[PDB]
Amino acid sequence: SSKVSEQLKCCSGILKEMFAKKHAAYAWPFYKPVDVEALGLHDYCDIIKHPMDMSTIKSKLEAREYRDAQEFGADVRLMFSNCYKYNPPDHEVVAMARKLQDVFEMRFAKMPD
Ligand SMILES: CC(=O)N1CCN(Cc2cccc(C)c2)c2ccccc21
Repeated sequence: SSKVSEQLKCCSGILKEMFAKKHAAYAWPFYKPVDVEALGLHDYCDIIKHPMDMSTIKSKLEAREYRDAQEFGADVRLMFSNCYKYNPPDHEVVAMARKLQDVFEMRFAKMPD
């Protein structure tokens, strides 16, 4: 029963939506950590210093590792920025990231006061 605890509940709701069937078409690459053993991803860890994904953010929320919504937000944006940094700007996964980020940014912006 506080301002910060209510906003963190909203964050959990936002992430739940991101995991929903509704967005699955473009959200799926962000579900689990980038598999750096996959062909073509041998250099991922050379380029991406701080990997992030939605399962990791979910575990961090559930282990209460986010002091506030801004910290949760930073991890969501890290995930997207990693995608934009690593992949070629014309790769389909970049388009998918933008589609999911549009969902996130709209919900995050309209979090209650
Ligand atoms: C999020 C991210 O940077 N990557 C790396 C590129 N990809 C590879 C890839 C290949 C075809 C279609 C798509 C949408 C994606 C990928 C795949 C599964 C999980 C993560 C990623």
